Amino acid sequence: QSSESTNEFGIFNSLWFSLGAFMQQGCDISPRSLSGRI
Amino acid sequence: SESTNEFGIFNSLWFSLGAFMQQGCDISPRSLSGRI
Repeated sequence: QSSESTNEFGIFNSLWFSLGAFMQQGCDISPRSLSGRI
Repeated sequence: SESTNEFGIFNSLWFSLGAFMQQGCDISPRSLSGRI
């Protein structure tokens, strides 16, 4: 499905983007949708 | 060119947001004046 594989943020990836944000490193993934960027 | 740049307004507000909070953004400018 292209609709539910559009983003790569899984629940395990979302824990990882939040971890690098708190430890002040840059993860390779970055939010794209507007409410995802909020 | 115009289609090569990924910078819309909705990307440009996001690049200046990640630059200010120092997290770093995935996109980066490629033109000379974009890097200024």
